[PDB]
Amino acid sequence: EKGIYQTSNFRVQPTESIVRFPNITNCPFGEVFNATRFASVYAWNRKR
Amino acid sequence: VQLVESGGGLVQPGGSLRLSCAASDSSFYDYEMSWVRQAPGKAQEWIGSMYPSGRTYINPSLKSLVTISRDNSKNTLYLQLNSLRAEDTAMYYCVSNWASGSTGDYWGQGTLVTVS
Ligand SMILES: *[C@@H]1O[C@H](CO)[C@@H](O)[C@H](O)[C@H]1NC(C)=O
Ligand SMILES: *[C@@H]1O[C@H](CO)[C@@H](O)[C@H](O)[C@H]1NC(C)=O
Repeated sequence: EKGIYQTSNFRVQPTESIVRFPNITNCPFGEVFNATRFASVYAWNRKR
Repeated sequence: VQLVESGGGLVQPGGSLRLSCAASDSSFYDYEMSWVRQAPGKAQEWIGSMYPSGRTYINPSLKSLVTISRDNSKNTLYLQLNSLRAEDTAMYYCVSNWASGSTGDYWGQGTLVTVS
C-alpha cells in the first residue's frame, strides 16, 4: 500500500586497509652476530 | 655470579694481552685472591693475589712478566701482561679462596690465553 517503508540499512564499506606504526623500525643487534673475531665454542659469553 | 672474568682471547706468539676480573666486593678479598692458570705440566703456582686492605705480594721468581692494578669505582681488576709465551696453554680462572681447595669457592667464566 501507499507509504514510506524502511526496508534495509546502508553501510559504507572501507577501502584498502592501513596500518601505521612508529619511527622505530629496527636498535643495532649486530653487537653479537657479526664481530670481527669470534670466540670459542663453549665459552658462551652472555652478551645480553 | 660473584666473580666474572673480563677480557682476554687468543694470543699470537710474540704478542701481548691484558686480563681483567671484575670483583663483587672488597670483602671477598680476604685474604688471598687468585689469577690461576693451568700450565702444561707445570704445577699450580699462584701469579696474581692481593688483600682486602690493599696489599700485594708476588712470587719473586715469576714476577718478570706480570703486573697488577685496581680501580675501586667499578671494582674492575687489571692484569697487564707482557711477552706472552707457550707456558699459558690453558683457559684461566679468577676465583676467590682458591688456596683453600676446589670446593669452597665460586667459579665464574674465565678466559683463554694460548699460543703455539
Ligand atoms: C620515522 O623517522 C623519521 C622521523 O625523524 C621520519 O622522517 C620517517 O618518515 C620515519 N621513518 C621510519 C622507518 O619509520
Ligand atoms: C650479520 O651477518 C651479516 C654480515 O656478517 C649481515 O648481512 C647480517 O645483517 C647481520 N645480522 C645481524 C643480526 O647482525
